[PDB]
Amino acid sequence: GAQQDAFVPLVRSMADRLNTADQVALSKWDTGQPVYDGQREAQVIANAATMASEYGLTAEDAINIFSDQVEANKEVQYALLNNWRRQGDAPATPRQSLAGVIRPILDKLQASIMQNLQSVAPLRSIADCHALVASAVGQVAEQASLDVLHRAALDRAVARICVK
Amino acid sequence: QDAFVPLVRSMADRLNTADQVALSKWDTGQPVYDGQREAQVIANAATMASEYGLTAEDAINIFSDQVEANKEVQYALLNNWRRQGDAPATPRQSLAGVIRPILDKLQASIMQNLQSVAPLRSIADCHALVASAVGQVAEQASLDVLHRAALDRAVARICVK
Repeated sequence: GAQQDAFVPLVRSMADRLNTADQVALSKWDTGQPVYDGQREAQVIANAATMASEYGLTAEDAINIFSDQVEANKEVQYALLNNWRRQGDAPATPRQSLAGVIRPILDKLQASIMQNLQSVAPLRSIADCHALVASAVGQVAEQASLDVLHRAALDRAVARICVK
Repeated sequence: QDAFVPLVRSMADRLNTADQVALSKWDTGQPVYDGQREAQVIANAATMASEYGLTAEDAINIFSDQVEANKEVQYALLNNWRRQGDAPATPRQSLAGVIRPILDKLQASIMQNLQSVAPLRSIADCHALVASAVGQVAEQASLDVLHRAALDRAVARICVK
């Protein structure tokens, strides 16, 4: 059970990162900006690569992990936007500044995700890694009352925690 | 009379092969992500693009979105099954006999449907029409929340400014 808990702080940090998708979707609903931005996504992933060595990660590992993070985030954004498009309106949740609020959150979580990856480095090649990660996603989704969409995209985000 | 329904239906048909592929990977332990296999699926679409009047870049984007949507379903299914503790007892269709030929035929179906609605992909109401098409197809084909969300991912770049 100690092992079954060991991935929970890492999965929690990815879940916190995933949840910014709700506020980025709102902003893109207001402005009409597209979900995908190739240039910005490439800089996000390259930044991860640059910081990887500070946490004992290889550049390729960080790239895979954060490519997974940005794809899970887009999964949520595309689904929310089309959900709202089908109803004709988006929730009235107050919008948080993308540059002033969401960007610092994503910056802190880049470090916390990498710090957590480093902390759990021993168990990433363990035989039951897939089962443990899947259980951690279950626990975090229960704790955080994530809905089906967000749990599905959390499963996308944790895709390459486990490595052969 | 939502002109994007046929196209979204062919994308849903391709998407729903994820259930069988996920079962195969449960059995074999192969990862969801195969870099060289995915690159070849995308290259195959680039090869066929001009036959349907599509640019290579447009075909690449559309089928990049198809493969990402398929992986989204596979990852969630596999982790659902792990959390449950087993995969469905469904018979597995063979990759060489059934899955790969289906996917090959659906590439052509998707591209033919894209070509037929080319003039509409840039009209102002395209996003709304595609969204309504996704909802219609999901109800008619019994797609749950996971499969509808990934269908929203697949249709991502039908509309082009």
